[PDB]
Amino acid sequence: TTSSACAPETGLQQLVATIVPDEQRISFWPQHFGLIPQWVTLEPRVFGWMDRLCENYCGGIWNLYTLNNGGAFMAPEPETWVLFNAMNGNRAEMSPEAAGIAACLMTYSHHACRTECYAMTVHYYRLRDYALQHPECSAIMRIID
Amino acid sequence: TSSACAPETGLQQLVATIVPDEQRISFWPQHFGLIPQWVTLEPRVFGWMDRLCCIWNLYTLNNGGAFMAPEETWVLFNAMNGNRAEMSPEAAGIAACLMTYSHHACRTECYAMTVHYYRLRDYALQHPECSAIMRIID
Ligand SMILES: [Cl-]
Repeated sequence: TTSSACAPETGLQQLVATIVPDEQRISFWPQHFGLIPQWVTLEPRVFGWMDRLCENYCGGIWNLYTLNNGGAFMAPEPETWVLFNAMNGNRAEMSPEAAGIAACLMTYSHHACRTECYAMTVHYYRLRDYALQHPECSAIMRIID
Repeated sequence: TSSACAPETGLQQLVATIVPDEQRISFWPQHFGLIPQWVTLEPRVFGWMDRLCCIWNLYTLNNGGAFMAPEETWVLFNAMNGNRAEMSPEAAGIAACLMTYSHHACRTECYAMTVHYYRLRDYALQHPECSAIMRIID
């Protein structure tokens, strides 16, 4: 509910993303990220990373999602996009959903290092685990490497 | 010494390094000192080993993690999930630390403790005894 520091489970766990209802959309960022400095800027920062990564036209309609390990992210719904990261020189082709996961990972890791806020670090580890279980894990890990 | 900055993306190769005798005394405050009730972590690890069971060595990890493990195969039992598993004293220590860290994160709502859980957990994932470790903490 609040992306608490307490783990729902330890050990091995099947991770699942669930769309945030339209009713609860507006409360998403403070509810899950409100302990982190500059949380109101995270959504703009994700779109910023997506613009850096996108080779030509990406676009889409973006939704908000929660994870059953306490994580949370934004992406288009689960057509392919080509991304390119200049920091590592890699190109990768992937679904709009996977691209969104990739943009959020980059956002969370960068912002954790800037703020030294462990709550941001935990969001990174939680989404990273979802990426590690994802059918397009190889492409996601390639682009963020 | 412990940073909220996590640079690893894919599955990085992790190494555990024993803490030199000289640096033993400063281990707990250096790695856990910004966490409420950090002085309780050592006795709580000893307690989880008592519960699960069997000198301790202190270790640091190259992802910023840290743990301790005692120095044969032991049989552990966790009443929380009803699982039993055979493993080395090192593996048992890793298991005891993972339970201590996860529980203290819930107790304190301190995210640095959650990060310690993840960092040690990733070492367990690449450990030869991953299956036994993950089973006992399921
Ligand atoms: Cl499996």
